[PDB]
Amino acid sequence: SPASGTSLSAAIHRTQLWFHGRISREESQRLIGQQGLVDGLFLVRESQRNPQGFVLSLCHLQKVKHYLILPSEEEGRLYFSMDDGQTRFTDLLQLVEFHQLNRGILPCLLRHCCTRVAL
Amino acid sequence: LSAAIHRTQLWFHGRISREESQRLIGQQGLVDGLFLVRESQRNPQGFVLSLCHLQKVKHYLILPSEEEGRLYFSMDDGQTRFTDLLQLVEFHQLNRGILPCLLRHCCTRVAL
Repeated sequence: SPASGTSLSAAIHRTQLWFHGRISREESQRLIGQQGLVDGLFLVRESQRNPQGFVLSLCHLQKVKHYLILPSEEEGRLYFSMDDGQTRFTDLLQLVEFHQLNRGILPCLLRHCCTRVAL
Repeated sequence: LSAAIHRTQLWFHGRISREESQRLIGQQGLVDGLFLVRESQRNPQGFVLSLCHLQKVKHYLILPSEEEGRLYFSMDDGQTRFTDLLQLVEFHQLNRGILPCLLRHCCTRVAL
């Protein structure tokens, strides 16, 4: 189905089911709406550029809201943060686990998926 | 040396009742694909997958069998087999199989 030359590395190294790659904002709102538009439904997607990073798309008050997750580089390592480095995470998994019980800058908690295929 | 160190398999609730599973799922919104796994209230070897679909909670029995003396778990009389409950749940996050919809979010366990 994917175009010739597409990277299949996800077969080797598992990405979470809530991680959806380079889908558009509109597509993310369609997907979340399909799951019922209840508080805490979410997915994470990639922004290739402008800014380079990820987007957490989250349902709150029956609206899908979009939060930037941005990389910083310190000492040859990357860290990820939504609040300009006040709270930092080694990867998207750690960020999601934190926000399953802490709101931080988000308006509500993220829901759990609970397994190795989806946190 | 303590269950507080690393709490795993939050989708598994141990010995809670059928009624409690419905209360928990209801409190969380009756969303399609919302689920948990628990022990059967009635047979000592069984487990139950409690899953919400179309605003109704349905309960699917998971039973142990042996093949060549090796153990597996199944909801469909051994047509689809799993090494453990985790493998069964992860499979049905990708394939509906005998279920009316995919497993998506879980209710997490209240006990440690």
